Parts: sequence; C-alpha cells; structure tokens
Amino acid sequence: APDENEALKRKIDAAKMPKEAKEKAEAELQKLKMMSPMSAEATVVRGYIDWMVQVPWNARSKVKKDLRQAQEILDTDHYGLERVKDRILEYLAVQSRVNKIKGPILCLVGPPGVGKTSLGQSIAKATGRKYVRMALGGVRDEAEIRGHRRTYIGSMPGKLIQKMAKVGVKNPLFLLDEIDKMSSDMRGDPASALLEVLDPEQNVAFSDHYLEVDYDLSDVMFVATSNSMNIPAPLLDRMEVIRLSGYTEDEKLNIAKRHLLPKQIERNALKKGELTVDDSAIIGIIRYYTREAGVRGLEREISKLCRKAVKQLLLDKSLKHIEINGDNLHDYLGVQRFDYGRADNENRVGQVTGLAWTEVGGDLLTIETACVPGKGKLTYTGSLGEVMQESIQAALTVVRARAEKLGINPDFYEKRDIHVHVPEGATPKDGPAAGIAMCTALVSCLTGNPVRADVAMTGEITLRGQVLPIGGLKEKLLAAHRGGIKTVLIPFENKRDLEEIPDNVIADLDIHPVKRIEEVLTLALQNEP
Amino acid sequence: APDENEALKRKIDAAKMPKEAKEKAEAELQKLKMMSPMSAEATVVRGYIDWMVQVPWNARSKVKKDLRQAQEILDTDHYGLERVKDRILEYLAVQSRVNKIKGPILCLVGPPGVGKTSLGQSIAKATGRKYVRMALGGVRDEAEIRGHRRTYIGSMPGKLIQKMAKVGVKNPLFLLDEIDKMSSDMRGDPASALLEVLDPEQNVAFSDHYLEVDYDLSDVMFVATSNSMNIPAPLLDRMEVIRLSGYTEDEKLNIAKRHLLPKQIERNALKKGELTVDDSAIIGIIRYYTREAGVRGLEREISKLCRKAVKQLLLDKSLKHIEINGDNLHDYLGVQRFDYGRADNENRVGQVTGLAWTEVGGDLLTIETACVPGKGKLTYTGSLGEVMQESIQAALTVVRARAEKLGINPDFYEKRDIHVHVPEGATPKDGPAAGIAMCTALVSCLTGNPVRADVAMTGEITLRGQVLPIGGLKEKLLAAHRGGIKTVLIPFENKRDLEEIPDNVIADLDIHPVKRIEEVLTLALQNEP
Repeated sequence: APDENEALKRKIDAAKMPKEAKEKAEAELQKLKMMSPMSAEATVVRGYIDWMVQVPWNARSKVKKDLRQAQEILDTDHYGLERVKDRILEYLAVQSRVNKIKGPILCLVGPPGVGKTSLGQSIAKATGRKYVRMALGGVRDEAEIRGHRRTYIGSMPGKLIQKMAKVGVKNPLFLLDEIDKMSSDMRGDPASALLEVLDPEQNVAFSDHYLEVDYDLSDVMFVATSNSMNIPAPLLDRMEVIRLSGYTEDEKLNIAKRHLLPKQIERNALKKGELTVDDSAIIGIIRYYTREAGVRGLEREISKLCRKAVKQLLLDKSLKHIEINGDNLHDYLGVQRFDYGRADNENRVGQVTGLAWTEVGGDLLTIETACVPGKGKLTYTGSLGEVMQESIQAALTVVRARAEKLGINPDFYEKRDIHVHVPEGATPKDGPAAGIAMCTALVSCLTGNPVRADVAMTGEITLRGQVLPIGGLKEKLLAAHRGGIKTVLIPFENKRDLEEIPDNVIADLDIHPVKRIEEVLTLALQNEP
Repeated sequence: APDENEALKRKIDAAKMPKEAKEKAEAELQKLKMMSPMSAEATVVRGYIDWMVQVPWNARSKVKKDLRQAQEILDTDHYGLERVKDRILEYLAVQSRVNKIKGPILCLVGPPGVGKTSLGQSIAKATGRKYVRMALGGVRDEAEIRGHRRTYIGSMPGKLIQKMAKVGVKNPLFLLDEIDKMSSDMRGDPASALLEVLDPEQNVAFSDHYLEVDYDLSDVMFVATSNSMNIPAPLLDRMEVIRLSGYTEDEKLNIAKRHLLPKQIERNALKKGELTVDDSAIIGIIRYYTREAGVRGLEREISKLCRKAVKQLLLDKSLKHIEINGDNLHDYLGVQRFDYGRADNENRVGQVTGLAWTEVGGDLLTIETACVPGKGKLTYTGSLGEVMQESIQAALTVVRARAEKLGINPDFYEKRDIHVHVPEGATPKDGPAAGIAMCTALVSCLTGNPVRADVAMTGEITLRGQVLPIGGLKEKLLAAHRGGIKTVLIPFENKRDLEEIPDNVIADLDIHPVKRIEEVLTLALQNEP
C-alpha cells in the first residue's frame, strides 16, 4: 500500500524472468502490497526481491570452445606441472561438445601449498566463466549451504545463493575448497544438500529454505579441492580424483623466479631495480629454511627478504640497490634451522632411516630398536596396529632363522626383551612398509653393526626373507631427495614403476632394486654381516 | 480464514480419494481454515496437502501379464547370465496370477560391480511398473524410513513416502539397495519399520509418524540387493536369496563390446566412427589392468581411453580416426599394474598358493611356513581362530606320521618351532579349507622341496590323511582362472559338483580330484617325496 511497495514492485517488472523466476516473482507480489512499517515483514520481502534481481538468468558468460587457448592459459598458471594440466585438458575436451557435464567435477587433492587456487583461476579463465569461491571446511549444518525458512527478516539465503547472486551469470565456476574438512555435527549431514546442488538430475530443480522455488543450476560448473583422499562416500560419486605432489629443487627455483619473486616484489611496493635475488639465495632457502612439498616457506622467506630490504633501503638514502646472494642471505634470515645432507650423520646402530607414505607427501622417519636383558617380551611404541605386530613377528622369525649366519646368539629371543619405536606410526599408510627397516635395526641391535647413513629403505617383508612391492614410490623418492639421501632401497617388484617417475628425481638418487633380506642387509650395514 | 486456506481447500476436492485418503483429508481440513500467517502452522498443513495430492491412489501402472516379453527384456539388460534371469522368470510366473506377492522379494547378492541396478531396471520394464530406488545403507534410525511427528513445519515424511509421492503409481518397483549395510545405532532397529512396510499383513495399514493415517502398500513390489549374505535375521523372512558371481574372459569381452563401449562412447560425446577398440585391447585391460569379479575396472579404463582419445583428436585437426589395439594400449594407460600367468613364478619352498572363498568372490592367497630352531612351539599369524589351530595340529600329526616316508627327522617337533602365516585369514570362510596348503608348506619347510608353481589347492584335512569336501568351488575356480592358474587340486567328494559349473571355466583349468594327502604331495611338490 505505501510508496515502498510500489518501488519494489517495479523491480519485478524491470527484470526479465523465466517460468520459475516468474513463479517466485508472483509469490513475492502476493507477499508485497502490504504495510511497509510492518516490522520483520517488509524488510524480508524487500531482501527477497533484491536477491531475485541479483539471481542470474537469461544471461551467462561466453564459454570458450577452442582448446589451444585453454592449454596456453593453463601453461602460465603456476608452472604447468605437465601432469595435471593434461587431465584438465581432457576434461575440457569432453566438455567441448555440450554445456552439460554429466560426469565428474575435477576434484584436486594434494599437500597444502600447491597451485590449487591458481589452477581454479586458470580453468575459469580458459573456460571464459566468472570465478567464485566457497569454502566447505568447517561446515556442519545444512543452514550453511541452504538458507533459512521463509520467515521474519534475517533469514538470509545460503552461501551458494549469495555467491550466485553476486556473480550475475548462469554458468559460473563454483570452487569447493576443503571438501575433506567438512563434517556433520549440527543438522544431519549437509552432504545431501551438496548432492542436490551437484547431481545433474537434482541441480535443475534445487530448492532452498528461503528460495523455496526451484532454480536451474545444471549450467553451473563445480570444482572441488582437498588435501587427503578421505572424501565422504556420498560426495565421492560423480567425481574424478587428481592427485598432486611436491616439486624438485630446480622446479621450485623456477617457480620462485617466475611468479613468487614478482608477486612478492609487487606486493611490497618495490621497483624493478630495487631488489635482485640470485639462484643461490633461493637454493639456500629451500635447503636450510623450509622442509615441505609446497612453496609456502619460499613465499614467507621472500616476503621477509622484501620487507627487510625495504626497511634497510628506506633508512639509508645512500643505498641505491640491494643484492642478496647465497652468502649474505643469513644476514636477513639468521641462523639456519634445517640440515641438508647425511654425509656427516655419524651412522648409528639402533637407528634406521626409512621412507613413509603420507597423504600430504612422503617423509623421512628414524625407527629405533632396543635389545635389553629380559625374558623375551615384545614392546612397541608409536601407536602401531596389528599389521605392525605381525610384521615385527615375521622380522623376528627371519632374524631367528638367520642368526647363525649373522652371528647372533640363538637364545636372544628367550633372555632379552625387544622394544621397537616407530615415530609417527599413525601416518595414513595402510601396511607395514617399514619391515626391512625394523629387521635391519634388530640385526644391528643384536650384532652391533652400525647402519650406514645416507641410506633409505621401505618395503614389506615375509617369513622367508622376500620383499613385497609397495605403493607411493614417487612421494618417498621426493622425500629422500629433499632430505639429501642418495642411497634408496626399494623392492624389486616396484622397478617397473620407475618408468613413471621423471628423470629429475631418478638422476639425483641412487636406487637399488632388492628382493631378499640379504641384499638389504649387505647394502645397509657397514660390515658384511 | 485467509485466501490461502481457500486455495488449499480446493486441492482436497480436485483429487479423488479413497476411505483412508478421505480420512486424512478430513483431518487436514480440520487443521485448515486457520490463520495463514501462523508461523510453522500453515506451512506444515500446506506441505501435508501437497503430499496427499502427490500420494498415489486410484491410479497404477499397467502391469504386463505375458512372460515372453519379460524374458526378451531380461535378455538385454547386461548379459543375461542364463542363471539368475531364469529364477526371475520363475518369480514372475508365480506373480502372473494375482497382484499379491505373498512371499519373497527377490533379494540379490554378489560382489560389487555386477548388473544389479540393470537387473532392477529390466524387471521394472518387464513388469510395466515405474522404477524408483532407495538406499538402505547407512540407515540407523526409524526417522529415515518414516517421517517426523505431526508438528511444526520441517517434519517432512520419510524417504519411502517421498518416493511414493514422486512416483504417482500405487504399484511401483521399490528397490532396496545395500540392505547388508543397514545398522541400528540411533533409534532402536529400523528393521521393524521395514517389516511393517514389507509384510503383506502390515503394509496394507502402514502408518507413518507424519502420515499417521494408514496407507495401502500391498500393491507395491519390493526388491532388495546386497553384497554379502549377512542379512539381519528380522529382514531375512519373506525373502529369496539369489547369488551372483563374476564373469569369464570371453564373457567380460562380450559385455564390454555390447554395453560398456557404447555407453562410454555416448557419454563422452563421441561419434560412431571416431574411436575403434578391438578385442586385444579389452583382453589386455582385463589381464593387466584389473583384478575383480565385476566390470568396474573395465568401465574406468574405457572412460580413460575415450577421454584421452577425445583430447588427442581435438588438439590434432589432421587426425581423422583413432584406433587402439593390444600394442598401443599402454600408450593410453601406462605401465602394466598386474601380472597374468604363473609360468615364470620361480617356484618357492615355504610358499603355497591356495584358493579362498569370500562373500564377494573367491581369491588367491599365498600361505607361508617357517621352521626355525627352537623347542617345538606353534605360532600362527593372520588372525586365525580355533578351527585353524586344530587344522594345523592335524597337519602336524600327519607330518609326524609320514616323516619316515617323506624323509623328515622324527625329532622336528621337539627341537624346532613352526610359524604358519595365512594372509587375510579373516576372510568370511567358515572352515579351514587350507589344510592341504599348510600341510604341503610344512612338508616343504622340513624337506626343502619347492612347491610347483601354477598350482592351486583347497580343501579340508583329517588326522588319517583324508581330504574332506568343501563349498564354493565356482568362486575358487573363477579366481584361479583370473589369476592364470591351470593346475587346481580339489577334493574328490566335490567331483560331483563339477557338473554344475559351465564348460567355459572347466575347459581352461586342469582339475585333478584328490582324496589323500599323498596324491596332493605328489602332484604339488617338484620331486617325488
């Protein structure tokens, strides 16, 4: 009745609306023409009108059809990686026929600190669609994806509806960040709602608590990102998992010299000829200032360098240029915090270096064994399961069978207790891939032979002394390369897998395929036995 | 009183309703004609009215009466299998007289990756009834099958009521997927509700929390599917179990060339003359790229091939056709991940190959035995029970009785400890069917005779050296065929069961019925003893 109800009514006629939009517009019209000073009644309908005007329809982004430009765009996002972009291109080709996905959503998984956001932005630019993000981590209620009931003012729509209202296109690139961090603790499981907004048979008629009228969401492209492969079962359908990994020394150096350095220089309001960093400084930072698979440490170190350089040049008008090399780098970072190289490790007896497979990239572990006098009981530490128990039992049996050859007293399992400690045993690794490590440590404790340093080993063991194949050799090799380990012992059955590993990692490490316990004991111990 | 209460009232008169529907309509009418702006009061009654209008009655699907068309439809679902479809036809014949089931629900069980959904859709098409699915896995509360109490808005009906409202027919095909995955952890056991909706004496008057008025559900046909035979006892009544199994090489090849390839080609938006795959590529994929009973691996590999072919042909306008054979297949899949054939296995002593019966299809296991110096204690690994203990004891007794004939020192059980390892001993197999395997491995450890490779064995043993019959020979034979094993040793009493196995599996394997331990020791060991 008042003037407000008139102006709002115009917002319904000044915007073109399809059948569903016309239906919700008619509903709002029936809800309009009422008293404007009505507390919590006119404001909610006004907000609904604004949302409808903001909801996209009869308009979309010009989606590109050529694939060459998509490849050229994907080649300049972070580094290219020559591995994941190819898969992306494949998906684009499958989508180069119709506007209907009818399949996966190109899910990305890997350790944090990689080009996930960069890949999403590159895909948005290649597809010619607007970019929009939404975080799935920490979500535990359907009230986060969907809105509230059609009631008094304050019942704002869900995050998805808000993002769609802000992005006035019917075919945007909706990114789903931290899908593995989503939980279900407030109102059932919100995964169902996600399915309703992701399944091509349900997104066309997706209904919201506030926007009860069905909205067409089949043209919206969705992309999910995660850190681990522990994606909920209902969210695993219609999804393709693409695993990402770390980078090598030269790869990280090129990445830093291509985007990290220019971005940090432009962010700190620096000039083109104010700071010059060579490759020696970056190498020193990667070797003694960061230990990870991503480039987060490099970014933080470059930011600190830029800030310190700006402060030093500002307080000294006589300084015209600042150059940081591999020698004065410490002057801006301090004492080194990490060690590179195992040449001066002073090889020990009870300690063994092994490779561990982790969902965020493999790492290095130092397993220990203690053989003290007792009655023969077995003790283990590191939150190990039954698999580790049977593996230790098999290793003990192998040691008992080869004690005569190794010079071990056959009565060691009767008058001496064994305690095996495996640090970070709760790693997301299904299977006791450290069998050879524990066996070598046991042989060392019983014989006193120090385990040769700068040597890494991983793989399963049997009761007859045979080595079984394992998975995730790329991550373990990358971890050994970052840790400065040159000698790596892997099972023989995994030799055929080396053909799928780039030469940049194999040319730096010395791999020796083994299949028996005697070979690992000969190549790992300092002496012959 | 307002205009809304009027329109809603019309929805009660514009739809024909039986006695029960008229009763719930009268209840809603008594609940209607109230204030429409009543928060959580008018919306719930409006939803109830919509549900009632959507609930089916006085309308049904034209159920077919002929059986020839049903057989023709069942012959084109996945492959036909010539085994389960027959049983289905039998059920249809029993149902070709009246619309009352009064019996089982045609429960299907088998390993994942088979034509379960295809069988359900084929049954729906043959019976002329609409198809609808509902997943039973993960259900742990009665609030999932039934609705909520008749209270404020938000108390939506159960999944069953929603499916019935969406499918406007009184006789639909309700599929119950993952019945073995259902649990009872939130509100008692929902199985009771299932019975109320499945028992012909209770479905006619099935009451819901939201739809408190009894609804006739006797004309609704129910079908359940599962993976294992561990169906809850209350849900086992009025149910017929139909077990499914894997497929052979030629069967999988025909299935891939009949539906997998066309479906994957149509899904990837491919043309009729864009990709051509021969039988060599499919054979190579089944032999070195997948090890299962279903066709999931084949589907994934064909999808990857189609995606790679689309990307390769799109980025190369000069390419007119892509042909993948048994040689260039690796170019699209990489290095082989599985091994086929045991000819180059390099027969070992302490290892023995055996067949294992599993609820999702039999598989191959490698049992090991270690004879180390000690006092004669017995150790076992693989989460074995008392049955395995008594079986190992019987095998040890047989070895002690035949040590003189086999050349074993009679004092082996007094100065040497034995450790038997059975990988994946927790298999759902009731009975130590690996007696001969453990006995042969023990004889090998004590004598050093390597067990001939490419040989499989399974069966029970006694104290006198007699072999007892076992069950599940089809699954074990299929596993041996997939693993590339030609020599299979089975008990003599099971010979009469070979007549129930198709020739496609027997013509590829060399079965030798045995009844004594001497025959298995002669046909399994490399030498005579």
